[PDB]
Amino acid sequence: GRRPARCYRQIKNKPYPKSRFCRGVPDPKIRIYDVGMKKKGVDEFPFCVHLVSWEKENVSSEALEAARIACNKYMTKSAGKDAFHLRVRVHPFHVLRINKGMRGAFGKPQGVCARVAIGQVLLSVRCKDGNANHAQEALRRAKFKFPGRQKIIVSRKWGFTKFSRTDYLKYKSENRIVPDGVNAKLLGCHGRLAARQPGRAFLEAAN
Amino acid sequence: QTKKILQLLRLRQIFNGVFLKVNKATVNMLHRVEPYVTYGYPNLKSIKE
Amino acid sequence: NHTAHNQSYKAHRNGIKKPKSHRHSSTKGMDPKFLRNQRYARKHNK
Amino acid sequence: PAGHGLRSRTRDSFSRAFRKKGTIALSTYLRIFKIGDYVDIKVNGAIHKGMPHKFYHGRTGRVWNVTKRAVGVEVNKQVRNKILRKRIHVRIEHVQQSRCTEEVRERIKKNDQLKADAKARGEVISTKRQPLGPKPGFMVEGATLETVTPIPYDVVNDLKGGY
Amino acid sequence: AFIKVQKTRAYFKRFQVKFKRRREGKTDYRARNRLINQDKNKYNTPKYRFVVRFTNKDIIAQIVSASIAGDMILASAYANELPHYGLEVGLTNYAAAYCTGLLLARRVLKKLEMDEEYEGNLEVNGEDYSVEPAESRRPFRALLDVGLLRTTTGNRVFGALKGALDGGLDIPHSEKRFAGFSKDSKQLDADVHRKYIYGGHVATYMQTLIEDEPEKYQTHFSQYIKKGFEADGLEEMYKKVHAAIRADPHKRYNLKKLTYEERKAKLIERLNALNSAA
Amino acid sequence: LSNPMRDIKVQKLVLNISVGESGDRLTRAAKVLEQLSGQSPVFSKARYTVRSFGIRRNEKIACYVTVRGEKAMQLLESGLKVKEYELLRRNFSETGCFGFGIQEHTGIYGMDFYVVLERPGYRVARRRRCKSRVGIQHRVTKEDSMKWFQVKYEGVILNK
RNA sequence: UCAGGAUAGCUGGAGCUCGCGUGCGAGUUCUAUCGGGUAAAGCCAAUGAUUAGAGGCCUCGGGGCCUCGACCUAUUCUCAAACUUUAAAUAGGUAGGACGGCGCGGCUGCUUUGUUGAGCCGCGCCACGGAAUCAAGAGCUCCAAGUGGGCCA
RNA sequence: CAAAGGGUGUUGGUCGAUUAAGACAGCAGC
RNA sequence: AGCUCAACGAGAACAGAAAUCUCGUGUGGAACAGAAGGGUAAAAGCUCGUUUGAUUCUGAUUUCCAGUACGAAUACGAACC
RNA sequence: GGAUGCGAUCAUACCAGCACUAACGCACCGGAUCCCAUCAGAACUCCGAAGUUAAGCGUGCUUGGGCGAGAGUAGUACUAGGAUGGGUGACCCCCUGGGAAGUCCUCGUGUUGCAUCCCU
Ligand SMILES: [K+]
Ligand SMILES: [K+]
Ligand SMILES: [K+]
Ligand SMILES: [K+]
Ligand SMILES: [K+]
Ligand SMILES: [K+]
Ligand SMILES: [K+]
Ligand SMILES: [K+]
Ligand SMILES: [Mg+2]
Ligand SMILES: [Mg+2]
Ligand SMILES: [Mg+2]
Ligand SMILES: [Mg+2]
Ligand SMILES: [Mg+2]
Ligand SMILES: [Mg+2]
Ligand SMILES: [Mg+2]
Ligand SMILES: [Mg+2]
Ligand SMILES: [Mg+2]
Ligand SMILES: [Mg+2]
Ligand SMILES: [Mg+2]
Ligand SMILES: [Mg+2]
Ligand SMILES: [Mg+2]
Ligand SMILES: [Mg+2]
Ligand SMILES: [Mg+2]
Ligand SMILES: [Mg+2]
Ligand SMILES: [Mg+2]
Ligand SMILES: [Mg+2]
Ligand SMILES: [Mg+2]
Ligand SMILES: [Mg+2]
Repeated sequence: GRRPARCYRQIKNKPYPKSRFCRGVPDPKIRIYDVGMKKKGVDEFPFCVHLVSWEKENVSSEALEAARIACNKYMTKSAGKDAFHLRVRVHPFHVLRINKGMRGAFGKPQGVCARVAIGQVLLSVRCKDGNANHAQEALRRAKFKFPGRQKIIVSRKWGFTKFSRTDYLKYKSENRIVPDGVNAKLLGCHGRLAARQPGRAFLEAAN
Repeated sequence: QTKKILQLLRLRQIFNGVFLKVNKATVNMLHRVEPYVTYGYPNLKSIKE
Repeated sequence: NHTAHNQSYKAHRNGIKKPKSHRHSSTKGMDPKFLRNQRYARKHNK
Repeated sequence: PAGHGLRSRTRDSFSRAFRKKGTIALSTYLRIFKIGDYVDIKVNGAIHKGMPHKFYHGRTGRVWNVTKRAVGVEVNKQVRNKILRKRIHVRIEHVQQSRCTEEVRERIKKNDQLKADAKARGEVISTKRQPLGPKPGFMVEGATLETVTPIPYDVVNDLKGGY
Repeated sequence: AFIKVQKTRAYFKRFQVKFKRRREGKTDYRARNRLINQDKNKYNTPKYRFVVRFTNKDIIAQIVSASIAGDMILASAYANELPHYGLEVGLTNYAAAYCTGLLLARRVLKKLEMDEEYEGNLEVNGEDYSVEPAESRRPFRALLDVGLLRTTTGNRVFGALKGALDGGLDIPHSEKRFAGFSKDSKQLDADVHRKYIYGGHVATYMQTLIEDEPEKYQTHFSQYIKKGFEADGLEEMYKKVHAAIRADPHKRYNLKKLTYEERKAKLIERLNALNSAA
Repeated sequence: LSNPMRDIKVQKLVLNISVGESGDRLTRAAKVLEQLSGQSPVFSKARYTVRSFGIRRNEKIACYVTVRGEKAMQLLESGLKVKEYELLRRNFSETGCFGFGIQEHTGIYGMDFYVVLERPGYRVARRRRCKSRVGIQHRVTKEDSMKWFQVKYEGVILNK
C-alpha cells in the first residue's frame, strides 16, 4: 500500500499543490485542526506551549492526524475535556507523486504532506497555569509521531494572542483590549472618533 | 574572472609580487581575487629590500 | 541532445570581436526622401 | 519560429506596470529624436505596432534614422564570438531618451575652461577624474563610549516576535 | 439583507485614476494625441491647433502649440471683447462665432507680420473659400480642435472656421458641415450659408415672433430691443463689425488649511468631550 | 432649502408593456402606446432565450415609450385617477422614483407606469462635457417623493 | 537525418596592413545611467486554496418564540512551477573626447507661416589626451585539417 | 555507510528545590 | 461618430430565482472567432454611418539564423484609394 | 488671492461624509422659428437672458478609507565568493561581501506652464 514515509521525507521538488493542473488528488488524512474547548475566551487560557520543528522536512498528513489524536487523548484524560485548546499549526498543501520502464515516468498523485521549515510551530496548546505539566507531557507523546526532531518551547505570550503576558495585562488594565473570541484586539488612536466608546478613546498609540 | 583580474595585476605566477596604489577601483578588483592572493601595507624596509 | 558546455570558452578563444567602427556609416535603409535630398544638396554644393 | 513564437516568454517583460495602464501620457509623443542620440528601449505593452523583439527590451542603442513615427536604433548583439550591429526600427512609444551620457557634455566644458585658466598661467594640470582615494589622518574629539558585548542566548527569541 | 460593501479597501488599493482632464470631462486624449503628435523627421516643428470653445455666454478662440511644460498660446480672441468693435448682443450665435474666428485670424497674422500678404476673402458670399498661397510665403496653417462637442452640420464651430478661413488662415476642411449644406443634394447652398454669417436666421426668428407672438418677442429678445437692434438691421451691423475688425485687431476669501498645532488642539477637545460623555 | 431651484418635478413618464411574445399582439400593443402617448414607441428585445417564459433571444417581446412635459402630467393623473390616488409605501424607490401598474387600459393590455422625479440641475449628470454627480443634499430622496405625491395629488400612502 | 554528410565554431599554415606606448585594445573594476520578476516576501492587497472562533444578528432558508446554517462587520491558523502589490544578491545593456567643441559662411529638389529646421560642406579658432589597472601590440584576408558518441565535480 | 530511540557509564553546563533553626540515608518512637 | 460592460442594490399590471422597464453604484470583476498569456473604457468592447489599405510597385529591417530560404511581422519610399 | 480656456505631471490630485465662497466668470437655467437631433428638445443642435447660487465647479474639515513619504521590521529573510568547516543525514556556524518585504508607528493630502479676466 502506502510507501514508508522515508521515501518522501526530504523536500526535493517545488511546491505541487492541488489546482486545475493537478487533478484527482486524494483528500488529506487530517481534516480537523482545532480540538478541545475552542470557544473559550482569550482570558481563560493564559498559558501556551508549542511543539516546534527543528528540521526542514516533509510531514505527511497521516502523521499530523496521529499526533493530534495522541495529544488530544492524553490531555483529555490528564486535564479534562474542557481544560485545554489544541491547534494544529500546519496544513498539508503539497501533493506527492508516485510512478507505478522510465518512459513517461511522471507519477500520479499519491497523497499530501506539509513542507515544514526549521523553527516552525507544529502544534500549539493553551490552558491554565495549573495544567502546564500536562500540556508539555501531551506534546511529548505527539513528538514520537513525527519523523524529524522537534522541541518543546513554553511561549511567553498570552494564549494564542500576539501580546506578551506582561503586555496583555498592561493593555487590559488600561482598557485597550477588546476580546474577539480566541483573538485579542488592541485599540489604537486611529479611525473615526465617533466609532469609539466613552471609555475607549485614546490620544496616543499603545506603546 | 579571477584569471583576468590576476593578469591585470601582473600576477601570472605563484609567489609573484607587485605594488598597487589604493583606490576604490583597485580595491574592488582585489576583493574579487581574495582567496588567490595575500596583501598588506609594506613598510620602508620592505620596499627597499 | 543539447548543451552549451564549452561554447563560451570557444567564443572567447578569438572573441569577443567587436565590429570595426568607421567615421562614416552606410546610408542603406535610411529614409529615401531624406537621402535623395541630401544627394541633391551635395550636387549643388560649392 | 522553430519552437518559439515572436513574443514567447514575454508574460512579465511586455506587461504594463501596476496601476499604470490605459492612456499614454503625451510627453512621450513630444520627445525630439536626433541622429546620434542614445535611447533606452522599453517596450510598451499597449502599442502593438513597431514594437521590438524581446531581446532588445532593456537595451541602449544609438539613433541612426528618423521616420514619421519611428526611430532607427543600433543595438549591439553578441552572437558566438562576434558582436553584431543590429539596426532596428522602433515606434517612439517604446523608446526613452537615455541619460547615459548626461555628464559628458557638461564635463567637457569644465575641463576646457580649467585648462584655459591654467594655460594663461603656464601651469600644466590634468582634468582627469580619479576614483575615491584613501582618506587623510584627522583627530576625533572624545565622547561617551557605549560598550557593545555579545548577548546571552535565549531560545524563545529564535522567531520573529518570539515564541 | 446586509449587502457587502462595494468600495472596500481592496477596491481603492487597485483603483487607477484617469488623467485629471479626463475625469474632469474636458479633454479627449485620443483626439489630443492625434492632433499634436508631429512627425519625428520634422523635429521642432510646432503643430498649431485652432481651439474653439463655446461657453453659455462667451466664445473662446485660441491658436495653441504643445510643449512639455504645457500649451503655449500664440493668439487668442474672445467674443466678450467684440463690443469694442460694435457687436453688443448675440455673443454666442453663429454670426458671433464667425466674427470671433475672423478676429483671431487677423490677430495671428498681425503677430506673424504677414497680414499684408494675406488679406483673406474680400467677397463673403457664403461659398467655400481657401486663401491661395502667396508668392514668397505660404499661408499660416492650423488645425481645428473642436473639443467634446458634436460636429453637426451648421454647428457654430464651423461658423468660426469660416471666419478664420475668410481672415486668411489655411485650415484643412471640407464644406460638408457649413450651415446650408444639404445631406441629400450633397451641395453647399451659398445663400443659406451667407444668411447664417450675417445672422439672417436670427433676424428671421425675430420677425416671426413679432407677427405671431409679440409678447414672446419682448422677452426672448429683451437685450436686442434694449439696444435698438431690429431684425432688418442685423446684416448691416455685422458688416460694420467685420470692417472694424480688419481695421484694428490680494484679499483671500477661501479658508486656509489648518496648521498641525491647530488641528491637534481641536482633536484633543473632541477626544476629551467624547471621554467625558456617559 | 426653500430656493426655487429645489422644486421637484416629473422628469419623464415611461409606459412599459411587456407582452412577452412577438407577432400580432406586440403590433397591437405598440399601437395602443402610440395613440395613448402620441409618439412612436420602442420595441425591446429579449436579452436571453428562456423556454419557461417562451421567449427567444433577440426577439421583440415588449414595447415602451417615454413621455415628457405637459402630456406626462396629463397622462399621469389619468393613471392615478384609475388607481384612486393611492399608492403603497413600498412603491417609492430610494432614488426618488415611483411607479404603478394598470391592468384595464386591438384588445386590452396591461400597462406599467413609472415616474422619475428630478430637481433642476440634474443636467450635470447627463451632459457630455464636465459630466458630474448631483449633490447628495440636492437629490430627491424617498421621503421627498412621498411628500410631492401627497401635495401634488393629495394622495394616500398605504403601508399595508 | 540519429554508427553518416554538409554547414558554422574551435585549429594550423600562409601572410599582408600597421604600431613600439602618444596604443582606443580588455572574460576586470570605478563613475553615471537603464532594463529585469528569480531567491525571499505577501494573503492582515487582486486571483486561487484554506482553519477557527467573535460581534451584528437586518434579511433569507432550515428545523424545533426558540433554534442551526446561510448572510454582514471586524479578526484569525496555514499556502501556490503554470498566483501576486512589493522585491534582492549574482548576472545583462550603454556612456566616460582628437570620429571633441565653438564661431562665421555656403548647399538642398527634403522640411517650415518663416534661410524655420534637418543633414552635409568650406574656412578660422580651441582641444595636457580628459576614470583605475593592464596592454608578451592591433587590424585584415586567404587555403585547409581534425571534430560534430563525450564524461566528472 | 548507519537511524529513530535509550544508559544510576563518565565528563561539563542550565533551571529549580531542600540544608547547622539539623536536610538526605539508616537508626529511634509526625 | 455616439455609447459603456459583468455584477449588485432599490422600484414597476400579469411577472416568479430568472422576460421587460426606471434610478443608483459599478477599474472592467464583461466583451474582443479559437489555446493560453498579454493588451484595451468618451476603446481595441457595444450600436449605427460610409466603405474595400484583405489594392499596385520595388527595396530595406526584425524574428528563425549558417546571421541561408520559407512563414510571419515591422518601418519607409513611390502610386491609387 | 482666485476663476475661466488650453495644458503638463497623472490619487499628496482618488472616494465618502460635513461645511463654506466677495467680484468677474463658469454653471444651472428660458425657448424649439431656423441648422441639427432623437420613442423622447432628456441628451445632441440652434436661439435666447427671466430666474438661482440649490446643485455642478472651487475651498475647508474628518483621531475617515486609499494614496505618498519616513521610521521601524533588520543587518532579520535571502544571496556572491571561501574552507581536507561542523554534522549519520537533514541542514548549519564561521570567513571576504551585498542586503530585502507585510504588520505596527509618525507625517503629508498636490505642484505647475501659457493666455484672458476679476479682486483694482
Ligand atoms: K520525532
Ligand atoms: K512549451
Ligand atoms: K511581499
Ligand atoms: K489571498
Ligand atoms: K564537419
Ligand atoms: K551522557
Ligand atoms: K469610436
Ligand atoms: K447603470
Ligand atoms: Mg518494505
Ligand atoms: Mg524532482
Ligand atoms: Mg525548419
Ligand atoms: Mg533554440
Ligand atoms: Mg495588425
Ligand atoms: Mg473625435
Ligand atoms: Mg565504431
Ligand atoms: Mg568546416
Ligand atoms: Mg537592479
Ligand atoms: Mg519567469
Ligand atoms: Mg512569479
Ligand atoms: Mg518563494
Ligand atoms: Mg562518430
Ligand atoms: Mg551527439
Ligand atoms: Mg542519539
Ligand atoms: Mg485571450
Ligand atoms: Mg502587416
Ligand atoms: Mg430643454
Ligand atoms: Mg452651492
Ligand atoms: Mg487616514
